[PDB]
Amino acid sequence: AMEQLLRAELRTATLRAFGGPGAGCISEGRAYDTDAGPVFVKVNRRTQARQMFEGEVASLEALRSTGLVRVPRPMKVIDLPGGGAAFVMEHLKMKSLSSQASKLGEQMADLHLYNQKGSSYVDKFGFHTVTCCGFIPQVNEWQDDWPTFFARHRLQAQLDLIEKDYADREARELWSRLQVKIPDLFCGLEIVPALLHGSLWSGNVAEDDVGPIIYDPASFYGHSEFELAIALMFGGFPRSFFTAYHRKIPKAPGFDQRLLLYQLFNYLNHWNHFGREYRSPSLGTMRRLLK
Amino acid sequence: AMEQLLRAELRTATLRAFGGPGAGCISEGRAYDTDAGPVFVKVNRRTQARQMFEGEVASLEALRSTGLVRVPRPMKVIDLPGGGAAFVMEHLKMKSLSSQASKLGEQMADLHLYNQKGSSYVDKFGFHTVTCCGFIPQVNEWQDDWPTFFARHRLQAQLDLIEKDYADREARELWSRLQVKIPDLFCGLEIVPALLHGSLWSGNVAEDDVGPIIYDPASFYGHSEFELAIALMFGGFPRSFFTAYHRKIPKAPGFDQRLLLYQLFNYLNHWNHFGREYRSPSLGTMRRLLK
Ligand SMILES: Nc1ncnc2c1ncn2[C@@H]1O[C@H](COP(=O)(O)OP(=O)(O)OP(=O)(O)O)[C@@H](O)[C@H]1O
Ligand SMILES: Nc1ncnc2c1ncn2[C@@H]1O[C@H](COP(=O)(O)OP(=O)(O)OP(=O)(O)O)[C@@H](O)[C@H]1O
Repeated sequence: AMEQLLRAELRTATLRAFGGPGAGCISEGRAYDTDAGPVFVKVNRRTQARQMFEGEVASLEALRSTGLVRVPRPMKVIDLPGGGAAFVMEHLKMKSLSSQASKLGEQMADLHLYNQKGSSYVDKFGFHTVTCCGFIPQVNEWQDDWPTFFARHRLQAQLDLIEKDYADREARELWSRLQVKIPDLFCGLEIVPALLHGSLWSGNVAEDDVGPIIYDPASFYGHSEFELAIALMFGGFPRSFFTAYHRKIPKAPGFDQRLLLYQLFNYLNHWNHFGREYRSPSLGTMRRLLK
Repeated sequence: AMEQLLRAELRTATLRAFGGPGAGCISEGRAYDTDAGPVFVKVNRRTQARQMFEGEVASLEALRSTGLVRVPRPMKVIDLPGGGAAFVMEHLKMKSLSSQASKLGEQMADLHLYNQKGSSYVDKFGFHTVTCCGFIPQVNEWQDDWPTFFARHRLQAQLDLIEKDYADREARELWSRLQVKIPDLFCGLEIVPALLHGSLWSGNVAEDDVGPIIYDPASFYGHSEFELAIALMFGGFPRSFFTAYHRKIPKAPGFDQRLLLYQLFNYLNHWNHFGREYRSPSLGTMRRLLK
């Protein structure tokens, strides 16, 4: 029984489920009332659910250490009898991001500038632990060169999965041509490692009366522009978010061309997750980059 | 635009959102206070939103006609400018199902027995109209044989979608073998059509002070055992629910094997809805049935 396990693991006499079931695609979310305070619990039954949640915990702690963004405090990861795991975190009363969008834009810009301007400086792209893009674990092996890191551990990792799962000849051939072209989009620019949320789409951000809230991160040190790809692609972010952000971090030359590259990664990732519906966007984006 | 459209279609001067729900994975749900009374509104912007909501309306009315379960009254389906539709229904003050679990078990058993012992004469499996499992429309063409109906219009329909979107050969190979096994799983039993809620997972049931409440159905006449499958797999039902249910409808021979078969449909349905993470549960269940 989940409720009995939750009572034992959280050492609480009271456990009352409140609200409607969480609108999660990855996991099932339920909010519980506890003596210490309200909590939110995500349940995933896959075998490696603990690894995925531990990467999410590591991401939340890295974001919390900056003190620049409001994210739920992770509390406990519990191995579930019968496989899988549960992830307990602080419950946050949340509403859709609108009035606090401009505040979030400033916080995200500060987050991306945090590493280069701090006391101890991460001079490589990657992460100390594995984080998951959706259900797919990602290699975060440290790399000195961002185009190298993005091509190997993001684009190639996704395209290898596509070849294994779908053996799509068109993706194989287009990647062969586009792979050599990637350095052209980054020449003459200084790329600094920046701590990223990792999946900053509208579904992973919210607000309360104090301000904006972000959650469900898959963090790593990367190009700050990659973070915006999620945000622009799937909509849901007010214009003031991007306006406030780019006042502190203006669009570097070649922003729109790199945006195609970063949108490509998410199309491939959605192809591996959801199937042939994302084949045409993935291939079309590669063709536009080669045109 | 929605609030102004809602005021016009409901002919209410006042429309005050309470509870700040934002609830639902398939659709966006919000509770509004109106001159006539409080209402709950589900919004879906996909092209087939009207068909999906109309199947829900037909399902709610079929359950309400029995008088055996308390279900929200459907009110209006509104076509939205810009695509999609809104579904307005009676608002119900609801809390998570706990004390009323055993009561729901008796009501669900009575609901399933209504066709057999009531003035109901449906001697075939199916439904008079299309109902949707999530976003997926389902064929409910009447069939004399339940294993034929379930294999053709439920299992095969989902696997056809998986084949188109993922071209999963392992799913194809296991399904071809499971097709031969399906008639053996029914032990020569005569299956009686039973009116089903259709999606009785814990997130679709609740309670008030009067008793249990169920909602969001995708109804059809099928095997009564199929109803419990979703209820078991994703948890949330107290043990007293199943105890009260099976006091009125004991487990027929082969219950545990058919449960795997009915849980397979929900894993496939979650694969088509949420993606490849549900491939391993779907394939593992098929392998377990073939062992
Ligand atoms: N700490 C929290 N407190 C309250 N509600 C939360 C909390 N974390 C998440 N939620 C709710 O649960 C929903 C889903 O959360 P989350 O994005 O972490 O789930 P997921 O299934 O892991 O991911 P995804 O939905 O992005 O595929 C959020 O949109 C929000 O409504
Ligand atoms: N008639 C109602 N009155 C009040 N609240 C309701 C009503 N119907 C639904 N709700 C609330 O909205 C939540 C979601 O409702 P529902 O399950 O119908 O949404 P859906 O998005 O179509 O489906 P799902 O969440 O299963 O994917 C419920 O858990 C409940 O909290």
